[PDB]
Amino acid sequence: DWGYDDKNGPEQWSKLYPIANGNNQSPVDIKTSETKHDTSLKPISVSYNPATAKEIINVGHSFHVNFEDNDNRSVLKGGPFSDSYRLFQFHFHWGSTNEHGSEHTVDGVKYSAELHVAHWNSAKYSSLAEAASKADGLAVIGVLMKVGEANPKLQKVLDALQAIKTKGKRAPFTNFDPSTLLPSSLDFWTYPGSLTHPPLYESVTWIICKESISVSSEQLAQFRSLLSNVEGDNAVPMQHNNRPTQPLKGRTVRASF
Ligand SMILES: [Zn+2]
Repeated sequence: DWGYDDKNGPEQWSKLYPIANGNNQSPVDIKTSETKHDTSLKPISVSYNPATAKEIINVGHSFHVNFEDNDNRSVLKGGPFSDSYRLFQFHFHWGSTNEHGSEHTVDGVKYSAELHVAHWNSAKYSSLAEAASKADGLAVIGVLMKVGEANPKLQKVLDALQAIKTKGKRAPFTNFDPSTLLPSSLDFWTYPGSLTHPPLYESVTWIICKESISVSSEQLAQFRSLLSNVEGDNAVPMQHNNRPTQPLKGRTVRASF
């Protein structure tokens, strides 16, 4: 028990996860004017194989689209990294309002929702398990969602939610390339942070997309419609899962433009 409500939410997490009060916590607010242009940065290059898509699962606090990672069939290369990271998942972050659900913030501004595309260093570690705790183990792309116009590339994801209504339900989810969800240009901010929920490892190199993608209120309504309870129990909706921002504490956020 760790959640997003008062008794076990983000303000309490530290009682248990002392690393909550670390020096590399995420999300952070991004101050555009204090960011630092690094000419060593490369374009990120994604290469997913839609055939790696596996399942979609309800984890109570969120939902997950999991990927087969026994190969280098779906990888991320470029940006800051000199080796390649293997794709293992995507998931979203939202809030109880359609207007305030992002984790990362830009210049004090909170977006409606956030997608995270997570990878691990296959070059260096043997599994996600090993990798998960090391300084350079994970890399996540974060895409800011802005409420507006319906985003039709999210349809295959929403139809799938029907089958994963309550906690612990899984379903097959295949032939899906997540790179369909990224913005048009892939310019980014990067900083050293961590997972945005327990275990809160500071094992993540973030990549925030300069560009946002859309979603409508009703799409968003859908996420918030899943349940956190097991089937047969009283309904408890998946209202929100976003962490407030954390002091930057000496960290530098670099830009690829
Ligand atoms: Zn996330």
